[PDB]
Amino acid sequence: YGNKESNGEFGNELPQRQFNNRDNRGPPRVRTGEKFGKREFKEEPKEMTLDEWKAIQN
Amino acid sequence: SVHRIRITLTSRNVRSLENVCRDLINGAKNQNLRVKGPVRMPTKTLRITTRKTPCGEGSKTWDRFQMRIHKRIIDLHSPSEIVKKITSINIEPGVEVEVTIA
Amino acid sequence: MFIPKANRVAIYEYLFKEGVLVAKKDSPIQKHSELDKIPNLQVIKVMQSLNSRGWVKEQFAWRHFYWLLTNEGIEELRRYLHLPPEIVPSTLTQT
Amino acid sequence: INTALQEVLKKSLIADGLVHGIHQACKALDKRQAVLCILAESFDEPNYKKLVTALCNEHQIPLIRVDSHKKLGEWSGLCKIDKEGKPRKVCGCSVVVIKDFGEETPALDVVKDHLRQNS
Amino acid sequence: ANLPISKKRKFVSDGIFKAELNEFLTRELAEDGYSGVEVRVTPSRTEIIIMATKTQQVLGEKGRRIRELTAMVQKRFNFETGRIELYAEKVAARGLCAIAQAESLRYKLTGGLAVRRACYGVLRYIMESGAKGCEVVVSGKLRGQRAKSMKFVDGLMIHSGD
Amino acid sequence: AKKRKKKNYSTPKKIKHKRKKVKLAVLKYYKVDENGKIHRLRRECPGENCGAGVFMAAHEDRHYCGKCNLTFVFSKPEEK
Amino acid sequence: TLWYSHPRKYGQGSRCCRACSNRHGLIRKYGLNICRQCFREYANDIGFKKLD
Repeated sequence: YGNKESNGEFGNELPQRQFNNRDNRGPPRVRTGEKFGKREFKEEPKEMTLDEWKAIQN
Repeated sequence: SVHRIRITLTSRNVRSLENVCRDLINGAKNQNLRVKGPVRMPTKTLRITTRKTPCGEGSKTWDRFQMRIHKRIIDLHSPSEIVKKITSINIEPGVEVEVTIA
Repeated sequence: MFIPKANRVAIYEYLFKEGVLVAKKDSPIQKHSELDKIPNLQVIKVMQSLNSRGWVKEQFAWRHFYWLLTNEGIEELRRYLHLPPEIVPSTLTQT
Repeated sequence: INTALQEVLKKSLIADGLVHGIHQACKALDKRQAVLCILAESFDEPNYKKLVTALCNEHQIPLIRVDSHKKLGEWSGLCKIDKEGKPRKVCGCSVVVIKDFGEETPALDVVKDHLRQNS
Repeated sequence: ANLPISKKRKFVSDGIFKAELNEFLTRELAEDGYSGVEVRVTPSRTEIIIMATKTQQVLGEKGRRIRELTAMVQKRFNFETGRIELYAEKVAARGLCAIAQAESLRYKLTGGLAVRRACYGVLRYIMESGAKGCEVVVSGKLRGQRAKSMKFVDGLMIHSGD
Repeated sequence: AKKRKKKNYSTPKKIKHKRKKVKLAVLKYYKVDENGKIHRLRRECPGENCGAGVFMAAHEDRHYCGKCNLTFVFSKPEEK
Repeated sequence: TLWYSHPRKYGQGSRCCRACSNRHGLIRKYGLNICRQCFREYANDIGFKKLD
């Protein structure tokens, strides 16, 4: 069983390929979508209402 | 009535502890209870040892944590008013006060 | 939750009395300090029941559920126990 | 006109008091916990309606009635008020048996008097 | 009484209590620009000083919000009623705090919030309060996928040393 | 209809129910007599926790009112 | 309801972290109960402003 020191991606799945950045969304190192602006420019109570109605008698 | 009373004080911060103890000893000595003043007790270095990393993986740096608690004893011989006045003032920053009957 | 009605009333009375309850998130403690009548997980879920018909605002900080009883909630929990409106919660006063 | 009766249910509602149902209404009736039984009329298997009277005449005697039901259900305490004129799914009672009813003051007193000595 | 817990555990436990009060209140009193707690335990009453710039909010009409706050601490730690009382206090000369300015940034940010107005603005405000130096760090992806950092410094800022 | 790295859906089949609460327009068992006296078919619990018409179950030689949760089987016979 | 049983009060399940309720992370030691990851952040205000 050979298993080998040569790139052996864990995964990882990333050994050399990793600054070539996928997603196609921005891409790494900033820019542009408007950014970090521009240099250019009675009345009582809970407990005793319970006591008052403790008058059950039964 | 003479009651023999031992006040123990435990708290952390160096300079504040000194000034709280100083006032109590001086006021006691001024009003000649004759004290036996400041028993300076060894500061307990409470040591916790941890890895600087949440999630272990970098070249083993350790951040270790210490805390020092300073204990100091003052003995008063007096009753009614003098006991309760001298205990209740010097109070405010971070002092735990224990008064023992004897 | 699916909780006995006696226990349902027990949470609501006690909650409104203090205006405030705090419960450690730990599913079945059994009986959490304070509410003795009721399993704590049932407390948690019924106090959450109370919460999004708010009534109560939850500040969750430490997995520990801090529940404040807001003023619309005093009117309706007052209605639940019925006890006639001019009921003051814990709005009263000791300096 | 039976609004006197309605009052008594609200007073029992707070006292708790106001049941949930039949199995426990009839429970109250038989050994003395019951002072009122408010049955209605209109229902399928009146084999049950036989039984309301079949619980009534004991040492403990509670009988009223009250027609076409859903309004009497609102009277108990099953409404989470939307609009002021109590919208709910108006959950149907048809018996609320009165247990304990701590109070007394006119409405309870007038209804018990009238049932005993019927005009 | 909480009888004879060791004196080293007892202080540190009171230290659990004090550090606990800080974390709970930062999230709770976040709108009130909350700066700090100091807890002084005294016989029969526990005194907790709420250091908050917005003390009026902390009080709440007829001492409503203060009582709500007392009660949260009461049930959690199991203080029997009136054994703990919370008092609102101003933070010394407000602008310096860093924590008050940090809260200011969150409310501005959620309102939206242009950047050179904000970053240099907080930096300017605290420097104006006579502060020796200030650094505001934004590390964050604003609209573009990748996280960017900028440090905005006007100051003599040590960073290092005791 | 989904995915999992590890395991989608073992199924040995037979999905467990739950339960129905019967129906039955009940409490059918009482007799009304011809002028006018009433007798109750099904005896009820004298045990004080019960407001009692709990109406004891008809099992063969076993009767239990289940209001006391399972507790209190009188058929037939008391403990001396 | 039976069958949510079992005597947990011994061995890691269940003593849990008072700030995040993470089970594995536990610094039990001064009855602290904090969690080492939590403890770094939390360390000031609970003294632990390590001098050395």
